[PDB]
Amino acid sequence: MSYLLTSALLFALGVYGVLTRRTAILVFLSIELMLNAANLSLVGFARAYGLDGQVAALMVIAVAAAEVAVGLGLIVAIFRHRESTAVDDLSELRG
Amino acid sequence: MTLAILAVFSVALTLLGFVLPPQGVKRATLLGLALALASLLLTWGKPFAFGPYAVDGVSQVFTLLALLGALWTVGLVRSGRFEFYLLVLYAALGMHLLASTRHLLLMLVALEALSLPLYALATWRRGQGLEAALKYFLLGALAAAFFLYGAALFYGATGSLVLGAPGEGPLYALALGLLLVGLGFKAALAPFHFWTPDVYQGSPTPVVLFMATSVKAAAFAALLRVAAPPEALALLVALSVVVGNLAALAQKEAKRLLAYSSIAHAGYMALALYTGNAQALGFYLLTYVLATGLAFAVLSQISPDRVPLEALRGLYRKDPLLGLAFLVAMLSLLGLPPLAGFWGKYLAFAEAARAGAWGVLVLALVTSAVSAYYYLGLGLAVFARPEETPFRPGPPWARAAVVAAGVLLLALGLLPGLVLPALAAGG
Amino acid sequence: MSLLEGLALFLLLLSGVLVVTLRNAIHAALALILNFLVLAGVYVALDARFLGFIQVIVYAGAIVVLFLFVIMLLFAAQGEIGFDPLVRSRPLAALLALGVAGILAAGLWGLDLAFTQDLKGGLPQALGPLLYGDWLFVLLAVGFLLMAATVVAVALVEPG
Amino acid sequence: MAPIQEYVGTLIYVGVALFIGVAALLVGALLGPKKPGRAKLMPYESGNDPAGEVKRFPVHFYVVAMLFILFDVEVAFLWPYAVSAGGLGLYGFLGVLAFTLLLFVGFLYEWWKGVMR
Amino acid sequence: ALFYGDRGLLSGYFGLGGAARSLGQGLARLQTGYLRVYALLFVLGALLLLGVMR
Repeated sequence: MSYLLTSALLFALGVYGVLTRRTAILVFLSIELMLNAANLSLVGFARAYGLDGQVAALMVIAVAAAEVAVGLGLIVAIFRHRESTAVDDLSELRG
Repeated sequence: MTLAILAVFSVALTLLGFVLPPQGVKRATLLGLALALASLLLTWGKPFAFGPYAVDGVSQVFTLLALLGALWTVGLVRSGRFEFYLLVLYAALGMHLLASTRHLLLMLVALEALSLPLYALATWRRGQGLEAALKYFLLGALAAAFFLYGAALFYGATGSLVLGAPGEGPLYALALGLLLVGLGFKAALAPFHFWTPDVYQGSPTPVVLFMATSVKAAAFAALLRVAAPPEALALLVALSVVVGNLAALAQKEAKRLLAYSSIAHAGYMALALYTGNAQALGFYLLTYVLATGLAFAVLSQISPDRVPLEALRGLYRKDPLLGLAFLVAMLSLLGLPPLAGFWGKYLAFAEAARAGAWGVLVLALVTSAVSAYYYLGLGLAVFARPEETPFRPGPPWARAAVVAAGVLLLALGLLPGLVLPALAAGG
Repeated sequence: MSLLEGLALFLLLLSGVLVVTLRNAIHAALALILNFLVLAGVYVALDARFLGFIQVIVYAGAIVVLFLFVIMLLFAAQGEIGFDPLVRSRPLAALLALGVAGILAAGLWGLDLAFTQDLKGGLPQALGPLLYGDWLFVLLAVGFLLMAATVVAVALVEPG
Repeated sequence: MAPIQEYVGTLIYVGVALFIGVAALLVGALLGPKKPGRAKLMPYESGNDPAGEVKRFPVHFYVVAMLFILFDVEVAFLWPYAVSAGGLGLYGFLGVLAFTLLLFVGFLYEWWKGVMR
Repeated sequence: ALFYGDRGLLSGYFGLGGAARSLGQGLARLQTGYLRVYALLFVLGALLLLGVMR
């Protein structure tokens, strides 16, 4: 029970991350922590309901990894000709 | 078997694209989709499970639509770099899988399979189109994260990763909601709508076509299999239908107009979900896809880059057929018999009342009368004076296509009693 | 258990705090590596060993290297660039953040389960039959996802 | 299961290695002459500045890094197969080939396009 | 007097039309274009749902 509670806390921290940060790369970094909060939960219950939550986790990791790759690729490709890497100053779409 | 053609084609084409010049990959991919559509038809109403992959009645209807939308968008594109055909193919596969599963881990993987190639397709490199991409991606990765977190709490509450396990007290209640967030966002039920106005505006028109039909279909596909509470729904629908129709008055640019509209439309479909019927919701989405598909085609033929309200004016002068097509489309989305759009609505509303949920249903109806403001704002604008704005005529190909679409709309308007028999649950 | 257990879970939370606080990107990421190590330990501790080793290999060795290479390529001389009209947003951020822990807490509190069911340490021995068993489609789905990831990723960066 | 004892034994080991590491560094650190900074501010080559300003670096490094993650995910999955592989039989092997060719398709895209661009 | 009255009423109905515009633009400036804002509104929203849900 302790661990599974901890995962929810670790989720909470991640949300605080996503809203606070003002650098694009660090937003994305925070997301990755959230994804691991999940994977822990998934294992925690895996001890209860046996074995499939392991395999679950492994697949989840892979999805995360894939989503890392494309996202960081994008972050790079957007700002590879300016270097004010704030996540605001995209104000140009609004009407 | 439909999966069979897509997957195979996808891999094969990957390498093939080096040999052929860019047009050959467009010719190829266009073909591929058409074959995938064929393969659906000849097995209509017969179901094949293999465990994970799971062909149902539902799947069949919603991927029928999704492939349609995808054919159209691949059609118009001419631009270089073999990928701007290739990726649309991929994404389609992703949606095929998405509908055709119930098992959550697969469902996540499928969501990424469809969402990834979409982020990249958001760039013809127009400066806006990087911003667009970025917003969608960052917000997307958050909703993704919720859907993953939701699944993990679900596994706790039932002891399965299949959807349709029993359920109980608080955790299962919670869990069932957090799955709704991810799926919800992809189809844009307010409040999760936020990206849909910016991204539709920023992204280049043909791409947006694909997104505004197919992605919404697919996302909804998966949404239906969730047992979504009648309470959750009441929130979602209300906010979607309210924010949708009210906010839409404020805008004066085509893409954004249709964007806010498609928050309202997500709301209207979401009524069907109360009891949940893919006869009702099936019908709805057919009328919605065709009409939006038609409408957005026309917008590509104007410019591939954002057009203000005025540009739509005078469409009847320049071409009569197109002027009528686009007209019919606009009324169909307003819901106004005896165009099919009314029937699509009517079936949905009927399921809301059948399950009994009144307050919501009233709001929905009131604000759909509101909707007539901006829809006539387009739909009539057609007949007024032309002004100086682009209007390249586009192919003979497409002209035939658009007019076909508009005829399929009004045909089912007078004759809905053709399709409804076989969009059924067991078929 | 709560003697040793307490320390390790404390470390996990602490490490979490750091990666969302620290105002230099690298220090942040580096803390996060310490996070995922601890977490790797916590995997091992819960009768799930294989997953532990994959946690380090993939998440802390692969993923984060990709993070770091990006943060070097373009600098990151402050992890909080922008003093911006949204500076007001710090207390509202902290407010909602608390909310999401509360609602999740509710769902998870008072839970009753079993912890009896023995995974068997989750060694790859016992994972083989499932993985290439009933999940074999999901695996291939994963595999397709990766292929798409590659194709996309290249096309984004290098105009191909 | 298998002994949790031996995982502990790793932790011990790590504690030893780290200790001897830090010990060596702390001896070295504390002993030595000093002359306060005023010109050891400077780095290699030409007085101050080692070479101009470079601001940006190529995508080369991104590509290499990105490859490694996706294919590392591959390897991760191929370990369970490596272990039980008489139990999974012939159907096993077909599972493996399918997966492998999929990641190999990935490979061929990045190979025919390039790792210097 | 009644004639002018009838005019008056009609402009009062237009008034409600104007109300809908007013209301309408109330939500539209909320699409600010700042990214961090949308993230904040998101989480608020997602909490709202999760609060409701029971």
